[PDB]
Amino acid sequence: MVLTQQFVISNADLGRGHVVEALHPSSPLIALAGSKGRVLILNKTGKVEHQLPMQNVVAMEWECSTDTLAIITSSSSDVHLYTHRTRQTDTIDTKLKDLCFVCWSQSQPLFAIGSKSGQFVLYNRRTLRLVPVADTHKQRLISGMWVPAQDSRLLIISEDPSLSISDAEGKVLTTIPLPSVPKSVCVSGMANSPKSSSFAAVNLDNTLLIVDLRSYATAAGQFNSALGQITCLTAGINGEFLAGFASGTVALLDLAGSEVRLRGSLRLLKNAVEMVNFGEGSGVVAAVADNRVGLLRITEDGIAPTGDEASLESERGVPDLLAWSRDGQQLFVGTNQGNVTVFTLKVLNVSASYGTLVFSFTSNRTIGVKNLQDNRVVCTVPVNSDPAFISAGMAMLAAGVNNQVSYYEYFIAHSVFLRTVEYPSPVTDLKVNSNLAAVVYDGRVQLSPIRDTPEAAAPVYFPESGDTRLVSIALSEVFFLYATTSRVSVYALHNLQQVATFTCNTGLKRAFANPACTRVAYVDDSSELFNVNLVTEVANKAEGYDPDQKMVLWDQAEATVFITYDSEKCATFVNTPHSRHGATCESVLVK
Amino acid sequence: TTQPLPYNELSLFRTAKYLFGMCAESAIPINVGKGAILYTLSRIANRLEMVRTARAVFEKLQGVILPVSMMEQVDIETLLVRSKPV
Repeated sequence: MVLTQQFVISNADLGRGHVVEALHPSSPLIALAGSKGRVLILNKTGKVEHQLPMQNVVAMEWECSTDTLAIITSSSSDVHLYTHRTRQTDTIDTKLKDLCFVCWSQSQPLFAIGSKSGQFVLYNRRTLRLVPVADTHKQRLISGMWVPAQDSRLLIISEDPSLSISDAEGKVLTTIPLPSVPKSVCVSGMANSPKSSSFAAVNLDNTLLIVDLRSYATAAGQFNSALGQITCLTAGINGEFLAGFASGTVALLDLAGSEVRLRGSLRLLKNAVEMVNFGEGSGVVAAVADNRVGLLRITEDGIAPTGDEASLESERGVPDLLAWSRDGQQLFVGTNQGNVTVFTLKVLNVSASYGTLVFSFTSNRTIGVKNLQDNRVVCTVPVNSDPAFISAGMAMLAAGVNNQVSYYEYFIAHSVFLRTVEYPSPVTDLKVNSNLAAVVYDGRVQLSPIRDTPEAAAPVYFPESGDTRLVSIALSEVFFLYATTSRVSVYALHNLQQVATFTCNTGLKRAFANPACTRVAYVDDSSELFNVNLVTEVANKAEGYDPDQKMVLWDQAEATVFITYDSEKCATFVNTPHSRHGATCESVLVK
Repeated sequence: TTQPLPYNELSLFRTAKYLFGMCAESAIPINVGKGAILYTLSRIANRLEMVRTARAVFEKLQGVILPVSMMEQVDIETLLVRSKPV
């Protein structure tokens, strides 16, 4: 955890009052509104271009499907739409007074306009026909959200406890009254499920009743009365649910057949959760209670306190609205006193790979290992700091900053730290295998055993006797490959003896060895790509090689295909080992 | 070559030498392949540390066709066999 203050937003910007924020799902832009009655859109440079005066702000949102900004007023029945891109103004009359909320569907081009009387309608733009629905609710609506899936269902909550189910014609089949007003409800969907099966849980303050809408099976869940009422309800991970308690205890619930088993419970916080949010794209749970911030992560062993406490100044105000961005990089918190504090949650774009395993960052201190075979996370690596660059091998993951590198021995599911090693020069690039490691510095490569055995082999420095500068290296289980502008050399790790050496007359800028250290797709000075088979030592230029695209990735599933890309596009090269014309390396073409 | 079955090492080595000797004399009979016998001789010579013989039959094996799930392994084997005293 690193707390760095970039800038301070005083109350003179938005005024003393509620702070309304709107985060663009794709663009790095945010709209802000306050008691000043103006619209402030913040760019990457923080410079104010123009202020849009609009008073009595209620809510804000940005649309992703058509990138259209919607502005509504509470004192007028007409809605004015202003397009910033075309500088055009239009007026569309919804014929409803005292508007309270506006929401757009990110999956379908369908929108609904509501009223404080509890009426929701469906608008057909093509036919200009509106179907009025009346007498659905008798009190003021609280909130209304859309389900981001193929299920075209609209959920609106209010202070009158009722559940309405209607067909395509809008006919209400039945209405079941509830003993008390529900507090909140959330819907979670399964992205990997083709049919997107979802279940809804209804809370009855002191009771939890689960009704299966498909099998029509009714079961009564008995819970201890000493647990207390549920404070907040939010969606969990893989259909799980997280419920708070008056005692502040967070409990993990497991479903064993038809029973619920309490494996363990820990009282982490003493007060109720003021605000809770769930990040679907990040899977991170954060809770704020008074001047305390807690982070909850679902682990196999349970919940353990980190032992670190931070005190927040009371002069910044008590938070009342909290919204986490989908990407998890931008955090904006608005306070009722007009003070806005921005926290930078850095997630490094440093990644590595080995075989079917890809190593990326899930949090600041955890490296996530994803297996492409199953497309799911299989293991996690603890990280002491934020590394500048990471590299992967077989049962070895290295992560380094500047001139130091920390080594972990991951296994597939646990990780074991081995050692942190400093080097006299910054490590420009790094490769590693299970037993040894190659670190690039002094214009050369140091190959050393990572294990700190008292009888370890003496580390070696490559190239020897001096040829030219090294351009790139690669490492495998038994082979060490180093490429210069003159020669590409492979050494057997069991003896450090030269076996393969290919001389390139046209030079070399960037070499890209295959995972088995047998084929090198290297780019010479003449902007040409040569697919050299290090076994038979044959240099074959790649047909159709665009010199604009510079980077090469070798496929891990197929040993005859690799990909050449630049910042925008990519092309696939196929390596045929034998044909009438010999071994070839050809770009895939179009019909 | 094609089955995970128990085998003798020296007997298979001498069988491979005999097949290599008598396969180039005339037209090879149907369903007797040079790739399989060369791969067997190379692997057994590498295992039995016939390193000079192994690299000779490997440089010969470079000039035949192997199954689609064998080229990578034979590349690794022939690159590793280039070490060790001849």
